Amino acid sequence: AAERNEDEFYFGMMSRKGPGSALTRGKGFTGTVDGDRGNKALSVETVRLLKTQD
RNA sequence: GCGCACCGCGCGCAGGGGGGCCGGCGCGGCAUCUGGGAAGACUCCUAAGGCGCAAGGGAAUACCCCGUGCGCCGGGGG
Repeated sequence: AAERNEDEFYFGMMSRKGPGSALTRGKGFTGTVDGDRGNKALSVETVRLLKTQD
C-alpha cells in the first residue's frame, strides 16, 4: 500500500468493482473487493419458463 | 300436590295443560331512504411518468428503502 503506483492500469478494472471508500460505500464499507455469487438478472422469457415449472 | 302453623295465610319445590300471545331474539320478504363495495369506458385510470420480473446494496431485520438486465404500458412529438 505504501509502494503502490497510483496511475496503474489493469484490464480487470473494466470488469470488477473496486473497494471504494467510506463515503462511496458508507456503512457497508469493508476494505475488500466484492466477488460474484454467480447470480444474475434473469430475463423475462426464461422466468416465464421457470414459473410454468413452479 | 308434599313438608313447614291441625290456634292461620303464604312459603321451599316436582312439574301437567293451555293463557296475557308484553318485549327481546331468530328467520322471511321490504315501494323507498342511508352507508359501503362494485360500476358505465365520455366519466376514474393518482403523472409526465408509472408498473412487472430478476439480480445488486442498506436497514426500523416480518414491514420497508435506493439506482442494473430484461419486458409491459403511458405522456410529448409525430
